[PDB]
Amino acid sequence: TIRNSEELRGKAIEQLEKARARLKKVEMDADQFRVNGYSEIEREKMNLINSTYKTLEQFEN
Amino acid sequence: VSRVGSAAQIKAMKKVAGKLKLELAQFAELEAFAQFASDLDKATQNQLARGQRLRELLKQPQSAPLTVEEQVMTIYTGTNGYLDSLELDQVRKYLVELRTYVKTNKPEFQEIISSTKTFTEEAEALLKEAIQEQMERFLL
Amino acid sequence: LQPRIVGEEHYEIAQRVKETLQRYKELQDIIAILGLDELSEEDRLTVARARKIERFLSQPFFVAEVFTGSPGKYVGLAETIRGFQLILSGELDSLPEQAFYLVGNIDEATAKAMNLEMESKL
Amino acid sequence: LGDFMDKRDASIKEQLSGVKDTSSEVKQLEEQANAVMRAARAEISAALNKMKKETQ
Amino acid sequence: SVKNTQKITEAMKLVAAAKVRRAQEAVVNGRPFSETLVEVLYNMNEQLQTEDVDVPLTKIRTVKKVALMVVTGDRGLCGGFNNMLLKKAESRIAELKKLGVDYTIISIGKKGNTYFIRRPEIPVDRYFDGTNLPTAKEAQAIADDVFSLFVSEEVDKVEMLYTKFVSLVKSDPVIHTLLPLSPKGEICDINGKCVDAAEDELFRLTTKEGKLTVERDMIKTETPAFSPILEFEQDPAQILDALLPLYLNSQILRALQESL
Amino acid sequence: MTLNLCVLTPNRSIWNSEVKEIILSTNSGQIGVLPNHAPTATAVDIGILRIRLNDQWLTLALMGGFARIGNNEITILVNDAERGSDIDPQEAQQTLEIAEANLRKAEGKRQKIEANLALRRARTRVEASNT
Repeated sequence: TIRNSEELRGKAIEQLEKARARLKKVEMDADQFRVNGYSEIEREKMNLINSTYKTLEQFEN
Repeated sequence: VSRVGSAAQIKAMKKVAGKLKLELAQFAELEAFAQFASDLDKATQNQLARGQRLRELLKQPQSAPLTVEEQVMTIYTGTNGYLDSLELDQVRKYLVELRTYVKTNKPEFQEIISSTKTFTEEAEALLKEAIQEQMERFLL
Repeated sequence: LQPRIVGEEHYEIAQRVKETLQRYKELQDIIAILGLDELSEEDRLTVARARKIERFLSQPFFVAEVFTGSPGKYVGLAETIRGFQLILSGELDSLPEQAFYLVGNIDEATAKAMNLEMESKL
Repeated sequence: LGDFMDKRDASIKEQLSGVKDTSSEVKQLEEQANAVMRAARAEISAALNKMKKETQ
Repeated sequence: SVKNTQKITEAMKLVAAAKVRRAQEAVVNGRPFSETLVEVLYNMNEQLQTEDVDVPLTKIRTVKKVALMVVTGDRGLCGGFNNMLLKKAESRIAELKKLGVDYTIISIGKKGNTYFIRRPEIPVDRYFDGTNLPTAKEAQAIADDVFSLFVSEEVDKVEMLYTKFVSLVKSDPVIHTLLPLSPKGEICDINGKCVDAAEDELFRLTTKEGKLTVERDMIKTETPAFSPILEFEQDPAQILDALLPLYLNSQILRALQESL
Repeated sequence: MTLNLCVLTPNRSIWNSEVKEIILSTNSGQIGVLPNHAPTATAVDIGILRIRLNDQWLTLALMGGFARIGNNEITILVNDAERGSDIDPQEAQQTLEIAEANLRKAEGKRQKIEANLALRRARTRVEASNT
């Protein structure tokens, strides 16, 4: 009986802590992903405007 | 029919589209008696689920012609089962992202297929990394 | 009726209406055999929505005012499109079927529905 | 002796609980990390879309 | 003529669907009897708990010989339903030869009858007329045969094959072991999967999307505990002996109703 | 106010209108039920039932099974049951004669069991028809 509860508690805490550590890491991945996405969106917006200005100029031609 | 069928194609196309030509041949017959057998084992079903996705690749919007590399890349993605997970209404929106991803992030793939004109091992690997990268991005 | 010609929003609704209408036509033989209760919960709905859509398609005409007496309604292309969204999105599921019949605008059906409820209550 | 027996049994039961406690804590850590990673990705995607739409 | 044929076949399809709906209603009508019976048959086992009790229907004897009763459709023009059953019947007869334990076939329905008439290199116990709208009258003559045949030790482990109505598009034959009734009341197939008898699923046909489908859904029927002050009129072994035929009769009727 | 009866066959619930008295056969031989009866469970032999409610009491022959009787309530599980009025007596008698004739011929260890249980079946049909 003693060897069981301890193992459960050992294993259990290794696992809660591990799960929350993973949460942190993701909190990290997402955090990273959000920054990348934001930059990509800005560039894409830039894409649209730039190319449409090119299209304008061609229309003027 | 094309009488001059494959002396016409480029080397990347002949390799890539060799798979494709067969899968549609399977899928003409697996769509036959699909409702007759009607409890589809995964030997028939996954080849039938592969088939519907294969048909989606053939779909295109009017007056938006694809470059040879895109076609080679698109055919390849579909044949391998990469798009099997995706919803049928998700396939056409995915591939458009994957092509745009590849022009933007990985322009080495276009340089291989336009110069060597052969579906090189370097080229094949180079696509996969975009597919893994692109697939991960699409999910979120 | 192509999306590049009529716009994406108009095309989706038109396609959906045909599908909903098409399913109802297929289901008519089935409904007689199994009845409306025996159908599944999706097909209690696409039968009901199809009935409302059928009624919504019918409209009072300016020319027929002499013959029927009810005033006709010229209905815009936007008021048509907005109307079949509210039927197919299910936000008007509670209304009776004869509130959609011979009305012009989507608002008229709701207005007609409310008046019917008041009359029924009376 | 009775106290000694109790002490040893409690020490063992407590060890099991703590081991059970640790396992749950690690599961929570993993879940939180997974949720956080998702936020990053999804968040950025949304941002670009909204930003991409505005640029367009 | 082709247009006329199309109208006729369409009418036939509609009529068949209506008949299937009627069959579903029929199965539902007999639900109180099988719900009440399995509630009794559970509580008669949980009260019994006695080694000295042996009932003839459940009595187990060496499987020297086996009786297989074949429940086929009455008429033609129904896909491969009859062909599939007889073809599946053959595998069971073939399988017995590998074991060599002397099959015997009770055939139900006309296409099964006309099959085993023209092939005489099989024994037949009896030829039964098929029937639409099967009744407890008509399952009794099946039951009076099989029960009588089984109690005598000539045949053992009587098993029945028929098609559980699983799907419209496909309905594969399944073979169950009728006798000797399990005292737990569990009903199980020859292969070796036994469902608890308390839970069974009726088949209800509903439309999924546009198409007409069927979904077999199981509602478990809980068995309320027997009254504490309950008094058994005969003997628990004796009361149970009367009960088993009702269960066998009820089962044969469902096997045939489902096949129909 | 009274006990209530539901007799039910494997396909068809026959009698579910409620009564002041019934009296049914069983394997012990005979039993009677009156309202607020103690909870009993009897295996019922094939042979006629007699049920009295109010003015009128009538026999439907039923073909054996099980009968439990709970608080304020009877339910009878029988594999086949017929109302004795709805069977026409003479035809039932003719059937009984046929059964007897076949029994007299019928021979061998299973077969007689079938003959005997069939003649037992047939003989009880007229006994509800006459009564």
